[PDB]
Amino acid sequence: QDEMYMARALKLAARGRFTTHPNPNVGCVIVKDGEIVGEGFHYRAGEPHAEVHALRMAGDKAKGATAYVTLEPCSHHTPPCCDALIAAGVARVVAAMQDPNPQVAGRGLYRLQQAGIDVSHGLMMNEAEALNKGFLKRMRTGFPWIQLKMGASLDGRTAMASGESQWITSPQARRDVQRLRAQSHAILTSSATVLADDPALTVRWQELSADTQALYPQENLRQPLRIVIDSQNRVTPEHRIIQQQGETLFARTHADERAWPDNVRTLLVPEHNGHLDLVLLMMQLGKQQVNSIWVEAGPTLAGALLQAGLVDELIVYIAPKLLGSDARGLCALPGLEKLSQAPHFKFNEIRQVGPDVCLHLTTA
Amino acid sequence: QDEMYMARALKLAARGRFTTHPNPNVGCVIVKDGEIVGEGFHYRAGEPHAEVHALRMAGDKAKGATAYVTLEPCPCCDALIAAGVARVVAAMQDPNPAGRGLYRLQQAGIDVSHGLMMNEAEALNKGFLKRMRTGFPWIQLKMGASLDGRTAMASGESQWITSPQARRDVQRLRAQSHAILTSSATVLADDPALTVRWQELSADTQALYPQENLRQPLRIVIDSQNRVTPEHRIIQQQGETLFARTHADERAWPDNVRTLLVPEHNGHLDLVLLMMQLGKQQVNSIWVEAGPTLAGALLQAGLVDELIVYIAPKLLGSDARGLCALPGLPHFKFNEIRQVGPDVCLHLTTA
Ligand SMILES: Nc1nc2c(ncn2[C@@H]2O[C@H](COP(=O)(O)OP(=O)(O)O)[C@@H](O)[C@H]2O)c(=O)[nH]1
Ligand SMILES: [Cl-]
Ligand SMILES: [Cl-]
Ligand SMILES: [Zn+2]
Ligand SMILES: [Zn+2]
Repeated sequence: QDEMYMARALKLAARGRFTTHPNPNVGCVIVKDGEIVGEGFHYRAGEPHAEVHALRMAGDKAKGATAYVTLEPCSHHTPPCCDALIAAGVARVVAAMQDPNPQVAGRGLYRLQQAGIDVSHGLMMNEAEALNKGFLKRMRTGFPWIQLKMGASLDGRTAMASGESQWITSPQARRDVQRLRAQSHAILTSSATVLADDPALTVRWQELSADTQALYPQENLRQPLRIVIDSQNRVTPEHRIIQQQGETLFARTHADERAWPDNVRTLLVPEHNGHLDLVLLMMQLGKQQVNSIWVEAGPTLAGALLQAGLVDELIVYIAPKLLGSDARGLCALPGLEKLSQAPHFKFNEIRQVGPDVCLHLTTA
Repeated sequence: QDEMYMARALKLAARGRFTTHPNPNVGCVIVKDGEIVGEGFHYRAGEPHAEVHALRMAGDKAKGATAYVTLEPCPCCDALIAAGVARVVAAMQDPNPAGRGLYRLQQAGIDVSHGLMMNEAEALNKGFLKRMRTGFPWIQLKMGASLDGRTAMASGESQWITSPQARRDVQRLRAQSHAILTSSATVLADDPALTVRWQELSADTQALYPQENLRQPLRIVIDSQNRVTPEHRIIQQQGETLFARTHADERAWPDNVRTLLVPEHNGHLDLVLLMMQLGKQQVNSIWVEAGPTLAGALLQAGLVDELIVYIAPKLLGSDARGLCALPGLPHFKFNEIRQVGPDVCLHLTTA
């Protein structure tokens, strides 16, 4: 019945997923007497909301029209979306889900019911929830959504005994990582990897599939915040990661006394044993409005995040190669000497990416 | 049009994939005036062929009918002519030295054709076609590991990384393999039985396999230094056991135990020659359950045709035992990936 318009609405909402952070993905569909007369989605932060975009396009035809929104309309003064709907005289509003704030939820929808509008909530809620896993987790929990990525060979190895980790996964796999990088609020790495590989960890618009490039105009490329974990300030100001377009954040235990570019700032995290308290680092990040973190780490940091229980999702790319028994493993799990204490997961989705396969796992 | 019948005979042909060895899988459908009056598939080696099974079904109605066979008829060719049939359709030619069977019909007034769903027919006897073409069996390497390619821990536990669902899947893949190969190293560590357990076959597969009809795959143990003893489980089981020895053991073994003498090469057993001799013994397909040392050795020899990988959603750590030991340093391609319980199974062919 209504499912076509909402589905269209969430498809519209996904158009903003590369540039919407720290705001979520929202799409608006306005139908009057069975004909769409308004469409919009949120694109950047501080820019016009989705419902406003669609009301501005619908104009006079919004009177007595139904509005499909992927979330509860903004209910607080930019002037709030919930009142703009009233100003335009929409007679019916369908929202896929409510606000994630524990108290603010339902406020907007009530205000329309108080002003005589038809309101309902929950239609395609699960699809709406999946569009904003990071934001919703940060709005409910203090913590962001964490994506641990791993790219290995069939036998679980990430680099040969020579250290040649240079491109064991497929070029299609690298394009797939670029897409998932591009919609990530932030990218996280350890100093162990920075010293070993001296990486860029920047979203390279060139190596993006053209389907995405048709939705991501290059001039609006948002470079995700780069977070480097350096509890002992081993990274130097001459490493590639810091002299890159976009901003770099260093999780340090004490301030480094050298001079750094303006696009580099330092976050001080308290210490646990000999290093940062990783959970606390995730906490402060949540307090700074970071929705989702894409983790590009070697075996050490991957083992840490798992052993701390900070991983919400495992993304594993497997290449159809056998890389030998003496090649570097996937993650370092100290004290794991019996397999009953091994970490346990659940396969959500398995998909083909060129000659590779990509495995999506959840903790439980 | 006639593809609908070839597909029927292919489905029939698969019905004996469990008991057919060393013979291939073949199905036959005879249609006359739009009705399949004859059906059959080969079931057991030494039992009647499929074309005969189908001709016995069609009887007098076989006259002036059309035969769809998944492989060129063998002889099965004469009973075809003796039954008065025109227009034989064959999925593929025989990989034996070949088209003689088609000639016996081409020049005897019968119409012929070749190639209909040829790829699907070739997929149903991967071992038999390879052996008839190269003299070598089709080699399936099974691997079951955690998410980080780990089998067992540094202690050597390995105790149920894979699901019970994945074990039952293995038994299904074991039960259609001609033979099952392992190394002495695995025999000494686990004292395994390496038997197809009808009790461990999922009810989907048990529908096909009747319990009283169970054909145990030939068991092959590579024991190049004769370290397995006749007290081990594997020799005290139903069916034959073949030992790939380098020099003949002098002990007394059960009647079902026999040895195969393989030339050495640079002090170790020559795996390539072993396969070559095993083809002479008519072994179509080999299911390989092996630890890191044997598995890498087959791969490095280039003898692995197919990888079967079960992955469990666990991590064992980077110091736990790996999958294949590759001294000196293999490329594949994913054919089928599928879910088996909480694990996934990946099917890879040499690429
Ligand atoms: N300073 C720093 N910290 C790291 C690096 N790699 C990982 N980490 C973090 O610091 C710890 C590294 O592991 P380790 O010092 O042996 O402690 P463990 O993880 O508790 O065994 C983990 O908690 C990681 O989260 C690195 O290169 N530099
Ligand atoms: Cl990079
Ligand atoms: Cl067993
Ligand atoms: Zn709003
Ligand atoms: Zn025959």
